Amino acid sequence: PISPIETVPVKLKPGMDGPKVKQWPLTEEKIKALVEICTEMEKEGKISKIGPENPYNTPVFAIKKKDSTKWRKLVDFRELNKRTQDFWEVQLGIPHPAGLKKNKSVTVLDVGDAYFSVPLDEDFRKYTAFTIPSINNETPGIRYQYNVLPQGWKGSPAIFQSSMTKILEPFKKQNPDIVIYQYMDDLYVGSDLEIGQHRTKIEELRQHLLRWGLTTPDGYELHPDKWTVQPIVLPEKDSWTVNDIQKLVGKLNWASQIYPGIKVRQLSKLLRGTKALTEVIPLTEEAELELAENREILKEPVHGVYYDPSKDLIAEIQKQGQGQWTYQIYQEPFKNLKTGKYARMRGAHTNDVKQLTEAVQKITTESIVIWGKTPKFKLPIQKETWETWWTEYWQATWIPEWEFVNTPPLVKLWY
Amino acid sequence: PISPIETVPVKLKPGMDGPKVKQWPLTEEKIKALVEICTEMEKEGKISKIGPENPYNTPVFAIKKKDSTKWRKLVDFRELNKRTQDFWEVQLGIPHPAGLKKNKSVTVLDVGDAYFSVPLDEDFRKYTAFTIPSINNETPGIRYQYNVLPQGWKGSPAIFQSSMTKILEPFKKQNPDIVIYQYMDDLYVGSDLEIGQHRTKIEELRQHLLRWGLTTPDKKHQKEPPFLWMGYELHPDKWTVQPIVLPEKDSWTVNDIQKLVGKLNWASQIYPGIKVRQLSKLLRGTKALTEVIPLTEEAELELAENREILKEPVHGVYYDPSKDLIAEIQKQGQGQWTYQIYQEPFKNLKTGKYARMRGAHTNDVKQLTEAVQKITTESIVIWGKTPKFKLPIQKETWETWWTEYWQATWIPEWEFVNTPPLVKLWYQLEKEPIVGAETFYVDGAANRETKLGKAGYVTNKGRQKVVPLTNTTNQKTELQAIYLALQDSGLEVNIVTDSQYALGIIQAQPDKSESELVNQIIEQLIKKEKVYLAWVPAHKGIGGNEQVDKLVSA
Repeated sequence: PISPIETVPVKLKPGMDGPKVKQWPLTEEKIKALVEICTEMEKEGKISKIGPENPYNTPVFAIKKKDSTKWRKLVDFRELNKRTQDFWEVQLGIPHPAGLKKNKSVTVLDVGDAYFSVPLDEDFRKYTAFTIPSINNETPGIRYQYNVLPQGWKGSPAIFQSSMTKILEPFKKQNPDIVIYQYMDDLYVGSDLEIGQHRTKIEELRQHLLRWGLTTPDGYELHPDKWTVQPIVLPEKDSWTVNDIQKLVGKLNWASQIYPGIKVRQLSKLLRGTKALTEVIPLTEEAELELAENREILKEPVHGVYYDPSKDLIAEIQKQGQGQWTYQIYQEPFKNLKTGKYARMRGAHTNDVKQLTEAVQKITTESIVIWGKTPKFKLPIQKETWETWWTEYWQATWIPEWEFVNTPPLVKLWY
Repeated sequence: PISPIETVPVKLKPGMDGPKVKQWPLTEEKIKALVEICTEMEKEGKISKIGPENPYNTPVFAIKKKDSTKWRKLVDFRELNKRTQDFWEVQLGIPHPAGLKKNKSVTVLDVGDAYFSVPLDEDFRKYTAFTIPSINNETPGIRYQYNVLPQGWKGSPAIFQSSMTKILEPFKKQNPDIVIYQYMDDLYVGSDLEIGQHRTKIEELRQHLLRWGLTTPDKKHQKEPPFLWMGYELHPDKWTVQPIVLPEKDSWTVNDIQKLVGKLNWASQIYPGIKVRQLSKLLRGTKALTEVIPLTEEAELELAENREILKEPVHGVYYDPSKDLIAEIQKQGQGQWTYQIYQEPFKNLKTGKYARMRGAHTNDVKQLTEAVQKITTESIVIWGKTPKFKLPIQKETWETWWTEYWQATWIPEWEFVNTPPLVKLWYQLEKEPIVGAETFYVDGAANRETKLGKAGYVTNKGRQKVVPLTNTTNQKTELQAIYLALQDSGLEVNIVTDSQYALGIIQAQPDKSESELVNQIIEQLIKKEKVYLAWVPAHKGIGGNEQVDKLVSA
């Protein structure tokens, strides 16, 4: 009640205005639940109804369905996050726990509930505006702006990074061989071994957080040891057809873009002519010498490749297989950092988008644990297609950046 | 003399000041007729007598007749609107009747002078200022400024809804059983009650409103079977749209086209395929409302095309949540698609037709797939749910494309329906080559300098060919070549190319296309038995591309 120095001043990036994204339609089950969630948030004084004088808007939706836990409201703050200023320091200079990727097990616990305590700068609150829709536009629309720190917001974990270290300090003292990383709403907790104690030490941290005032939901098992890289594999054709040598030499030319530690020559010299595709042409004594340089410099990591914290990570995915899916992560083209595979279509039912979505998340979490950031995705799907379904299969607290591509790797680059 | 309703605060666009436009002199009787209407509004408390201490202004014009055949006022807020802050005028569209239920009873109130009854932020009123032009140029013009929501203004529509919801809310909590819908001057009140206890609640609402300053006149629907709501005619069992008629004239003004633009926006939210693009382009120049603007060839056709769509009546039934939603789709020529969403068999809720340009080269089932989505989304908007789909394509036919296409795809719960226009994959490229079949090592190129170029094959059996083309590009030449291979070849042929660009366009299995050449190739493909398109790089030791793609190419 003195001089208003209780809330931290947050402004938007220079020149830029606040998000005016539009709200996409939601199912009855979804709006229903959102209405509930907000009215309580409304009573709890966390959010506050606004009129039309607030030009801004961000989209909202909920995420948990069937026989699992209760509905979790999620706001897509991507735009705002891009529009909000980055805060001088704290996470910069001194950052990421490069040991996190090596743990036998890692557990992710949502702690967004913790933001709901801290109030938000009165001036900034308008930019958190969101609207709950109505079936066939029955109710004009329920408008609300957050009064406290918003979950998916990027500004929140920063402001609270101080409060959170405070909260984490005893556990990170009492448990030294336990690595804990905070990424936005999630707390990535990981330890070197399940003596049996891992799952316990988690439930222990849950209790502790529950004690100090953090209501962690009424637990995802990650094991970053099995995370292996998926390299490029060459066919073992028994000196077969020309076509083979074509499907081979084409693939190798693409691979030279990554590394010239391979040669085109002798196999390209075996291509010299016009001999029909279906001709079982035998491999010469000079072309086997070319396969000794090819296969060698293929199952091995590239040169000049380092993670540069200033650049954005990009991810590209490919539908390589009825069950399989392949992916790559880099910052500068062909300068790859990780290349993997996802084949959980034998486990989860045969639906593509679901597979894609599940994979997007798998890759992103995988990205966080490794570099502590989300990648800009290049999605092998049509805009309108993805836009009408991903939410029905989304389960993470965050939502990465995405683009839509018309797929060019014609050589079937991996397998 | 102020209304109890709290006023929504309004600020301008940041760093931007208010409207300072000169008032253009109208006719003597037009001027005298303005004072007549405004002297009315001062007493009514809608405007206020303002002095020359105010720096802002706005144009005042006068149309002749439209409601009860006598004089009416009109203010040009165009400038002010640009300077006025933005609002959340987006409501995600306009509601649709097939997204309504059977209400034992129903009543529609017309909110009369709704805008002129909701108050304006004192801290803005000075911007809505207008000087009445003088007939006797000896007497200075009487300045005024609105105190209530102006008819032409930007915020007026958004704010009113806001004011309304707040006024409506208390009754709606005390009555969670009553459906109350609103849009502009319209106000739908449906119920479960019988006429005895229904006409009651209506009076209670008309009274509640009265308390807040809003008025609903004697001529309310009084529970008459045909209801006029939002340009629709709601009959007890079905609904039909109220016929949309557009103005027909040779001499058009800025005002009347603005009007036509407005009226077309109404309609688009009811009818598919309505554009404003060309007509609105004529509006862009800040010309006074009465200056005559000539229509373009673009606008004139747009007018005809719209009027044509409207020359097609639409009706339907109401929604029954108890029953499942089914949407059926059909294929038509020119990439035209049609859908009907129903509850009971031939009783359709909504019907429409999809048409969308998915690029220059396009596939058929790629279009179908886009259709489902357009419907899905749109039905979710209208009903809060996705429909059971009835699709004209074999289960095995779709199964083969999602496993064959590179981009991810999905179509919800669907069932096969047998209607004549069937969709399929006309052809199927082989995964591996054909034995002994002629293998055409193809090529094509051109120089921008000459604008001309060569194209043609050279097979394994020795055969060759080449043709010099007139107006073509380096890539279009590479396409023409594969056609050659395709035509001058045995039903089972293998082809080879250095163009990634080309390899894909065929790989994507198009049904039709924009550029004739592709269309030509499709024909060949449909006619062939087993085709195999391979790929190999360009300017290095590639088999045919060493002999065909030879330097100084012309």
